[PDB]
Amino acid sequence: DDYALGSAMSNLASTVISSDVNTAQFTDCLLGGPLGGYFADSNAGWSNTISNFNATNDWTRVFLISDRIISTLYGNLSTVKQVSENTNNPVPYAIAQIIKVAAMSRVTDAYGPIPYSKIGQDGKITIPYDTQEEVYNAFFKELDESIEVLTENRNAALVASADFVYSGNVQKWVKFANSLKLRLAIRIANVSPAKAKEMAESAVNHELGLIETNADNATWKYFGTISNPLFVAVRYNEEASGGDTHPAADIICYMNGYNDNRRASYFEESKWPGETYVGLRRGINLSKMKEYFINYSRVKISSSDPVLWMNAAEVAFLRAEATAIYGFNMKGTAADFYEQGVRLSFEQWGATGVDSYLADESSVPALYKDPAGLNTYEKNLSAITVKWNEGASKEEKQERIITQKWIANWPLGNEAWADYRRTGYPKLLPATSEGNLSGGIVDSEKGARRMPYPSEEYTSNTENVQEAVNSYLGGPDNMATDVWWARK
Amino acid sequence: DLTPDDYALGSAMSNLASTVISSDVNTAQFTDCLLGGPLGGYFADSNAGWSNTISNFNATNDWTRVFLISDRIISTLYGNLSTVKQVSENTNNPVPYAIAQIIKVAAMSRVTDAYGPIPYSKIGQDGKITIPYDTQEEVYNAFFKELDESIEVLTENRNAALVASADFVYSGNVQKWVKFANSLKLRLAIRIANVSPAKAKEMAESAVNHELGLIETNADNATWKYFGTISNPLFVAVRYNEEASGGDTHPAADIICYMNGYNDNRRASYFEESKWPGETYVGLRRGINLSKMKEYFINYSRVKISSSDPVLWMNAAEVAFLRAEATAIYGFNMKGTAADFYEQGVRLSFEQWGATGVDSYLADESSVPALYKDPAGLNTYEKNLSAITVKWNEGASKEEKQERIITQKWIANWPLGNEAWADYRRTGYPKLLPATSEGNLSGGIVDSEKGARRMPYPSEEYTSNTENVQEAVNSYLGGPDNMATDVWWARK
Ligand SMILES: [Zn+2]
Ligand SMILES: [Zn+2]
Ligand SMILES: [Zn+2]
Ligand SMILES: [Zn+2]
Ligand SMILES: [Zn+2]
Ligand SMILES: [Zn+2]
Repeated sequence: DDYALGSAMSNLASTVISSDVNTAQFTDCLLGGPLGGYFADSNAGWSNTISNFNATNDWTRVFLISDRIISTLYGNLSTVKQVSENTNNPVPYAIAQIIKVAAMSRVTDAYGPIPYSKIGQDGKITIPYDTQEEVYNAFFKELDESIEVLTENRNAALVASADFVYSGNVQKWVKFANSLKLRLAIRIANVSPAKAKEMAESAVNHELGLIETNADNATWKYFGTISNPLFVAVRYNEEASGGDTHPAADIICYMNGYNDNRRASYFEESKWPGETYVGLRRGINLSKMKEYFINYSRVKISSSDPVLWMNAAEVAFLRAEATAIYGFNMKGTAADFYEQGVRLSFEQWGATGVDSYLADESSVPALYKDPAGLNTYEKNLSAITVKWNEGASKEEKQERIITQKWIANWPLGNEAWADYRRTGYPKLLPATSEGNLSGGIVDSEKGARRMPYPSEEYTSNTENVQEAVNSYLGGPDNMATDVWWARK
Repeated sequence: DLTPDDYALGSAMSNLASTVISSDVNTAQFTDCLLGGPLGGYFADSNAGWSNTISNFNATNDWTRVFLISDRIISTLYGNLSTVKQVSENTNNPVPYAIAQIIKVAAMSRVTDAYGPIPYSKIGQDGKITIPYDTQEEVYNAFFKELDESIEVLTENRNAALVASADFVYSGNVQKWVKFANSLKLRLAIRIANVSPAKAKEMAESAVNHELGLIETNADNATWKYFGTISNPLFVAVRYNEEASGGDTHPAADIICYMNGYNDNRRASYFEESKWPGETYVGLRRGINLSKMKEYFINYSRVKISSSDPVLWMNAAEVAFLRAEATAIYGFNMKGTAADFYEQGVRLSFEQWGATGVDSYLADESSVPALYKDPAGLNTYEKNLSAITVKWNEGASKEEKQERIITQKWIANWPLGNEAWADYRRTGYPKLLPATSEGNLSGGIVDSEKGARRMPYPSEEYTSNTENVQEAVNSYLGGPDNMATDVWWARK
């Protein structure tokens, strides 16, 4: 029962989704959530937001600049490394490296090229950037090292107090490492198919497997005495608006159309007459909605809830896409993996009626008729249905997999955003004409493709950030330019 | 445009399927109601008029010979294999024969598992067994070779299909057939894991490495969906003489004792309620004095079954439990963990039968199998059954882990008596009740605590194939031709 390792491990865990409310608000409530189609901003006082594409630097820089992310990560990695090397015990540092990848994947996925390999002990980013490809190559190398070490020490354990993800269970850490490896492999499957295949198939071939049961979901079980940060953030200003962040129209439209029994687990009911679940539209004129925010459905969440990093459902949907779209050898069939993912999701949230849900070949995502009468979407959403069809086209299979993966990944907005950019699925609603404050830079139908680099970097690391933009980014440093694995 | 081989194929494929568990009521009664069921701990005989049975260990030859002698099994199998082979070879389409060979292994594994050494490799086109026997080891080696051929061919042709009418197991879905072949390969690998560990490892690990995987979902369970117009044969057999006895076969005390003790929500799917006051589920004891029970059979719980039900060959739950044992007991590389596989098997089973409350069930570390207090007051078991509990314990001993896996696999394999019987003989689990003193009519040959270890060879073979069956007994069996001698994979 050591404070120093314990404190370090928790610090590392916090660099994924921070326990600091305002940091988590920025990374996941105001950025990930809306860009991934789960959340919608709901504070009339915000004249500049990420969702409206006119965000100021203090909103966009957080992943790359916040002390609670990179500086904290590398400072604490160094501590755990010392402990491992000075107690001749490689387990703690191997687990720390897995958390490193979980944290920094979100960072590169937000900006594209980033400092990574050249970040020294001190955690400073005043050094040359890596290409996003080099970053991903290092991720794979790092995960493989951790997997090898932990598998050699599969019967070892961390103390429970040093691990509120898995209570020091080394085998679950290996499963998460293989699972994360599969996520990142599929991430690069369009741009780097041979590498993706090798990493995807390697993950599934490992003797300890992936996250296959909800009992092994990667969630940070840190809260109860300390409040869940997402809880506090989305509940801010509750009395006036119902909350600073509401569930998005998109997710609720899909789930309403499918009569999805998971809705009761995701959302609180709206105050709009006749409509149990109503989401708030993203990329809208916020000032006009001041008086109406409070009527929409809200995020169902408790101050003691764990924070999700990755679930068993996603792993099934990854294997489904790996086989069906990319032709990788996943030791199974797409039809099985798709249904297993949906079943795992229903079970995760305690919803019943999955059989009828999986048999539904006629229900489609619902229209968005705005009960406030301000942001009604005049067109139809996708006609993609639930029931697996083996004879369907590749495009339909991919839309089917990603749509269900997306629903099942509530509320992992950053992951949903990455999948939306890689695949184009699910078919998210566009920003409105008034809500797109990009001055023409952002296409309302495509949304934000990345965050711009921090102004701090142009000031203090000028030559290096300019190299990244001129040599690695393949476009201007704005929200319209796609990242490497998303380039079409 | 339809040709003779289109028609020949449909009839042939259904014929082959019927050689696993027959659609003929009396054949199925013998193979699975009177033999498999009781010996596996699922079923119990319940006809006061039967003075000679397999469960009492004094069965006559007409009961014991059926697997090896019945025309509805071997003769039908090899006759129809020959037909499908011709179709494949003369239409340049290897899919039908590859599927047929999988069914062959499903059918004949039950036969060798019943007797030990059997005729196999030397059975010619005509389906006659008047030839030299194979050792059980040679039979299993051939099974693996045959499954591997089928898997290779079907995987090369994974997007091909049989017509639906030629396949009431999988409706011609080639990939499901591969999954069943890999699954059957894993079953047979684990079967031989005590006696042939190196071979078992190779076959088990090979099965799970295959690109199309195993049976993982209940939608892909191997069941023969042949009934509805034709009555399920198990339904008819267990319901025989219903008005007097409630049925010729009742659920066994063993299975109900375990499930009652665990408050198992699958009971409502397995059994009909008893007529005994205060006891919803009560099983009938196996290996008892039947004449004394004449007036009481009707009060026990019954097999819950319908005339249109498919007949089960293998389910997704078993595959999970096989992988659980492969990793935990035998140290094979199953690309996962025993804890996961055990829970997945139990979840698949609950889902298969529409039962809820699996989370609470899997969290139960205190409930134990119940005692057997016979409400008739004749065959009460005075001792305690095993104290094995449900909840997975990673720190438990190997022996406890194996008992835990096999016990849940066994419950989940209702009513695959022949498979349960094989697992009981290989592992000693679950801890089945012994025959009673009065119920053991073996004249001392069968140990009441161990039960029947095999069927004796047919008398027909001593008459018409004397030299060959004598060779099997003297050279291959390693013991006398009776119910006490263990088969090769069960030898300690
Ligand atoms: Zn470079
Ligand atoms: Zn399937
Ligand atoms: Zn034809
Ligand atoms: Zn005959
Ligand atoms: Zn699996
Ligand atoms: Zn697990």
